[PDB]
Amino acid sequence: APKDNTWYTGAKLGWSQHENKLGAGAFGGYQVNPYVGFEMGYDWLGRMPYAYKAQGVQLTAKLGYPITDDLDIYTRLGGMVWRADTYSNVYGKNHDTGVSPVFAGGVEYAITPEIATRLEYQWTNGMLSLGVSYRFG
Ligand SMILES: CCCCCCCCOCCOCCOCCOCCO
Ligand SMILES: CCCCCCCCOCCOCCOCCOCCO
Ligand SMILES: CCCCCCCCOCCOCCOCCOCCO
Ligand SMILES: CCCCCCCCOCCOCCOCCOCCO
Ligand SMILES: CCCCCCCCOCCOCCOCCOCCO
Ligand SMILES: CCCCCCCCOCCOCCOCCOCCO
Repeated sequence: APKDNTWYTGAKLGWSQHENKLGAGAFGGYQVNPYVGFEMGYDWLGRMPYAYKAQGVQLTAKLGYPITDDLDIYTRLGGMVWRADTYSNVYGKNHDTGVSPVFAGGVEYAITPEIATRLEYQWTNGMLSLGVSYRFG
């Protein structure tokens, strides 16, 4: 994990489920100790051919543990404010907003002290994503 009392920022590519949606996101966080950090994220998803767009902003606690010196397993839990925009040909544009709990599980690999990648599955009550972050130290 990032050094205690330090910040990080990252970006991701995401995918959820015919129907496939792809998009991207950004996140920023503050690490307290090797097991606990907090993060704020923004992600969007768009429907791929053969406007359905969704966006969400979230704030979560991130709890993790080192599987190895370089690999952490982690979970995130918190809330998300979302917006989904639609485009119909009959009814024009539309959108709905909501608030929901949000969860995630993932693995993060510290490539260098400054750079880490992550692989995550996020769900609510899913979206797979790959990302990279920069640790300010
Ligand atoms: C931005 C995409 C990131 C996706 C990479 C995650 C891939 C890593 O492996 C995770 C496990 O593989 C899961 C497979 O996808 C679900 C399969 O079934 C879907 C069709 O019904
Ligand atoms: C939610 C946006 C989608 C995420 C896009 C991925 C972009 C990843 O971040 C790129 C790396 O960060 C930028 C670096 O700072 C230097 C840029 O040049 C300076 C200003 O002109
Ligand atoms: C549900 C998650 C809520 C999000 C948590 C917000 C976390 C709050 O901010 C963390 C960043 O603020 C930094 C702390 O102050 C510095 C502490 O003194 C340093 C040495 O112990
Ligand atoms: C999804 C997996 C992530 C689950 C998060 C784990 C929660 C983090 O805190 C666990 C408690 O921290 C204690 C661990 O360090 C100590 C162990 O014993 C010492 C060496 O043998
Ligand atoms: C507790 C559930 C709510 C989650 C808190 C998130 C609160 C954050 O602010 C939400 C309002 O801000 C609007 C977001 O759109 C802009 C985001 O940043 C742009 C892309 O990088
Ligand atoms: C103590 C280690 C940290 C692990 C705690 C993380 C807690 C994670 O679980 C939260 C509960 O998960 C929510 C699941 O319910 C919704 C599932 O999807 C709807 C059916 O397909």
